[PDB]
Amino acid sequence: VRKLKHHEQKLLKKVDFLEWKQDQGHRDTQVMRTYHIQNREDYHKYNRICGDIRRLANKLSLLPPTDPFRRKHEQLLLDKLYAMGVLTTKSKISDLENKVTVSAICRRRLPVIMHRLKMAETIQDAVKFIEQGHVRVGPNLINDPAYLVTRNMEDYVTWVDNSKIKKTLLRYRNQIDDFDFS
Amino acid sequence: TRKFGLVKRTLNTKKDQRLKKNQENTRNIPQVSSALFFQYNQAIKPPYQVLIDTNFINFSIQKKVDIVRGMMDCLLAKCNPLITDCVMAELEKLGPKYRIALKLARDPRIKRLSCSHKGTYADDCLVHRVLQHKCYIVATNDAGLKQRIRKIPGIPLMSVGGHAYVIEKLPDVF
Amino acid sequence: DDNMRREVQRDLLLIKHRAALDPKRHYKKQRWEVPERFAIGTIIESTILETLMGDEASNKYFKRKYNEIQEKSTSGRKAHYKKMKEMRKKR
Amino acid sequence: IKDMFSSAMEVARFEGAQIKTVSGIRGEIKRALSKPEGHYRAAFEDKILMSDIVILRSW
Amino acid sequence: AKLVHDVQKKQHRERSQLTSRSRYGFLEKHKDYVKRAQDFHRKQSTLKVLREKAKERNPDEYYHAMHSRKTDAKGLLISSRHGDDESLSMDQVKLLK
Amino acid sequence: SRVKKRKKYQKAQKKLKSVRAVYSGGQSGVYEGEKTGIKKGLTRSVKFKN
Amino acid sequence: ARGGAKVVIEPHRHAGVYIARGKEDLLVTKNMAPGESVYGEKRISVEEPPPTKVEYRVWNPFRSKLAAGIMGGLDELFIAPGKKVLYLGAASGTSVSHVSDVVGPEGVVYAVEFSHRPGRELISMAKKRPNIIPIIEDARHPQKYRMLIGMVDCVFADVAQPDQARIIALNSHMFLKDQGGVVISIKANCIDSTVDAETVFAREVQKLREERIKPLEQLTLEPYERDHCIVVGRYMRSGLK
Amino acid sequence: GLKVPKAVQKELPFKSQIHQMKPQKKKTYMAKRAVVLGGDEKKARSFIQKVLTISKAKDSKRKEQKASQRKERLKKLAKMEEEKSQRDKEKKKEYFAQN
Amino acid sequence: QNDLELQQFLRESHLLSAFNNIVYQDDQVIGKARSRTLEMRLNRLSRVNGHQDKINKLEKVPMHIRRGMIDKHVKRIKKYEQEAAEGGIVLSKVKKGQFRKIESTYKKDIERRIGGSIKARDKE
RNA sequence: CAGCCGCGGUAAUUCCAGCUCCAAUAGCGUAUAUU
Ligand SMILES: [Zn+2]
Repeated sequence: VRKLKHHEQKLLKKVDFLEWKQDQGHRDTQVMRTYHIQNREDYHKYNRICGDIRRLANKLSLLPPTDPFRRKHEQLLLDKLYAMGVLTTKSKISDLENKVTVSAICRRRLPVIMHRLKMAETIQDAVKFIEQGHVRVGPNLINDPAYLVTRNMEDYVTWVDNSKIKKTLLRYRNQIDDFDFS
Repeated sequence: TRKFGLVKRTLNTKKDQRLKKNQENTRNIPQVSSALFFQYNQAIKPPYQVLIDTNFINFSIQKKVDIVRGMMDCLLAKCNPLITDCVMAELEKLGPKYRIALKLARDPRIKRLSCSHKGTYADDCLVHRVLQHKCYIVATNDAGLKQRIRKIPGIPLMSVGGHAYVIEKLPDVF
Repeated sequence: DDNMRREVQRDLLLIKHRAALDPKRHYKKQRWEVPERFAIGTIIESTILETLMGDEASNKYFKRKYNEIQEKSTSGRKAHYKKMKEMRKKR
Repeated sequence: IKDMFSSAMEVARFEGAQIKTVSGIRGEIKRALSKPEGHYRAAFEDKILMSDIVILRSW
Repeated sequence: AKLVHDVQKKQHRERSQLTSRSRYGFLEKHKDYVKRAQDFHRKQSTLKVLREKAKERNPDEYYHAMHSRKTDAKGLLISSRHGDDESLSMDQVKLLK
Repeated sequence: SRVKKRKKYQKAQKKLKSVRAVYSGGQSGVYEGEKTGIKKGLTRSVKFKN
Repeated sequence: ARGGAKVVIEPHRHAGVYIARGKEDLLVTKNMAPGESVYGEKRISVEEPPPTKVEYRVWNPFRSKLAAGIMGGLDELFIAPGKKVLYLGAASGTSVSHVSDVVGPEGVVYAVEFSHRPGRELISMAKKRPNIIPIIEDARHPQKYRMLIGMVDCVFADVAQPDQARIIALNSHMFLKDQGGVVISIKANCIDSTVDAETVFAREVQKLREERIKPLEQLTLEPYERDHCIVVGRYMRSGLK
Repeated sequence: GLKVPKAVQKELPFKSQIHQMKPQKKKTYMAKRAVVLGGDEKKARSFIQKVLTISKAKDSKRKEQKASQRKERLKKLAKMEEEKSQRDKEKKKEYFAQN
Repeated sequence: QNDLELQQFLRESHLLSAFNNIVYQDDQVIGKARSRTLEMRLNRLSRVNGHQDKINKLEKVPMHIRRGMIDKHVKRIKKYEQEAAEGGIVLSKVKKGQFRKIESTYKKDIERRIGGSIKARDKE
């Protein structure tokens, strides 16, 4: 579309082919670009899970404050989300509405975990290294980039053995032992 | 062979020029006037030229001070009172309660002065005249315009106080 | 060309740094950079480096100021440290 | 520290005293050294220098 | 100085190192001690940061520049003096000779 | 007091030259140039606003 | 700056103007006719590639009000290479030669001068500089040379008369294009010796606004000149507002 | 200068590793080959070095003097800010008594 | 008047009536009644030391939508007052500019969108 | 926060050289009242 003239813009104020109100600012596309999300529906599945969390938090808030049921369930939810890694802290109840985002879940995906662990320089590099078969979480090889890492499961995200990446880093430090297969 | 990390091409709202927000995307230090000493305007001399503001006329009428005669008594010198187009337009917008002020502004001893700006805002118009040329004396009783003229160096300020006009920042008036 | 900039690059330094050529002459604050296009001319009624080295009083001033800067730069350093530590060994 | 005192008995009367450096570094007399007699051990809040002078203020 | 005599503001002169202690050098004061102590504290703070980084290093980190960089037998990084190569081909060597 | 007024006037006359450009008469000798240089990026013209 | 001294010539922000850098900076223009001096000014010879000699001329700000303005820091000089300039008040043509140098071979300078004896010098200079057209005629009556001048890009006015505002208006209404530039040199003593210079400049600017020239910028030519002003403005025939 | 221990240097992360060149012991062919002019070129090298040294020293001197001046006038403006703030504090209480 | 829970119950008697369809105590009240009563108490506490512009700011609504909502609400208020005047029924006095609070106001939560009065006419 | 008080020394010591700057000037401050 060419640039509208002045008299045309007044008659065509609402016209926009690229930004619609139902797009919600292309927040989904922004988040997928930040965390290299490949599947299109991943943001919306994550958003539905966040919506369940926020709906439950709203109901617990509408419960009376000095309710043992309310306090127990809010602490249960805070502990569960913190253990998964979605919540950075357990201090505030209000984080169950303010700090539950899609990006918070996407920061627990495997390439973001590797990039934070300095295993890969970019999230896209981490994605490619995952699909190329270099990454194991424990004994198990993970070639799915969408795999979500728990706080406990962070400690076993490591390079697979016989990896050219692992041999390269050992050879850089001059600590490569070929008996160990490197 | 296929590339790795394949993603679907979508709209990059940060960097697409078709969007309006991305579509939107020498040094000048003015010289100090040669009419001025450090705070003293030395080029100014009679006959002075007095840019009148609307409330100056209104307070002149309330205190029954003649405009030309009162200015001549205040300055002890001949003066040229100038009313700009925006000042006369403000007096005309003031309505039917101020037709006496309108007529006393229409008095032919007051010389008119054309304006080539949009809208009718006497404060910015007079301040722009002042910031350009140092030959004017600003007559006003508005507090904000008084503060602006006091911040501008080398510009005399006239006001209606009590029985007659009072001058300020003109060293010649003794 | 690159060769032209190589052969005139000192003349373009004595103009970039002309504020340190005469103690009595002072200039306006200009962060002059070598332009992408220029030319070398001669005034009609020897380069600047050759004239400045031919002037002898300027050479004396440059040498004196350089020696003062050398004193300021070397004061308190390794030579001072060794002389201070040698004063202890001497007794 | 040396030259402040002449014997370990003199040190032992003044043990626990505030001392300070001409630089301004504060310290404490801690114990009397066995040999030689007038010397003592002191603890300061920072490392001091061999150019320093230790002073004890009395009246 | 509203109510201070100019004799109240006299200069108190600095004392020097003793002539028996002149072998040790200059007598420090608070102004010299502050420089010495500030220098030590800056050095110790950056050394603490470096020790913390060395402790919290991940063995499994990978960089593409690991292919370029080399480590000597002592375990330290080799930094080329001239490299930004070092070796000349025979074709270059013949022309230069 | 006259001497102090004299030296105050000399100080103010020296300061005014640093504040703004001051007419000192026309050139008498041949044109040597600008002894302080020429700036092409600096504009001293006071600009009209509306 | 003496003979044989080396300088570095670099372009100015204004097109067609250059700076010679050395121990002392110079404003220079490229000589249309190399090997001649109009008024005994210093000239700079640059060898440029066979190499052909190219010569530049020093623009004296004490001698030329346009050079005084450029050195004092004007923002917009409408005089540019390739443009048609109407010079009013040409006189002997000292600044006219530099205007010719700035507009270059593609440009045209219509230099209007009234007196015949400086007009002889202007005609003689027009031989060496083919882009200068001498108009030996009163600038107060522009209807006489309307067959000679057609549709200039800029109007420069160096004339010192009490009615220079009417002179500029009469020439701009005929020959100046819409959205064109007007550069005016104002001498307060020649306009009105009674009132002060600030009053004179204010009245002249207001007269331009009446005659539909919008003043863009204002400059006083110190230390080169006393009570001299340059007004640069745009001829907005449609409307100043 | 700061001396980092070689154990810490050995264990530093990849981004944080220190680049420390070694001195060269042997003359290289390029070092033997390199041609160094003399006479007027040597005098030009001396002249340029002295000029650049004086330029850098003068710039450093001017920056230090400007730093002292701005520190003093910043202290003056701090005092002016405190007195203006106190006056406005008094004025606000004096106004709100009327309103 | 110094007593608190009595004045609070009197002030919030309309919200409890609207949403409890007593459970006035804070340890019993649940749901929308709890949310709106907490909002009322917090707004009342913030009113005295908060600047009114930053305290009460309406939800953003398009002009035609908000004007239509105000017109329909004013029709409801005028109808209610007209029937309570025909069948002679005493009503609480309301200020000249402010809207009258009714059951539709409390249920619909219209006060957030249209405000207590018209600020422009109040300023004029 | 302050500092005429330091360790010796009063013919004893030549030291921020008498620390720098501002304004009025044979005049120039303070207190209280008052426009
Ligand atoms: Zn106006």
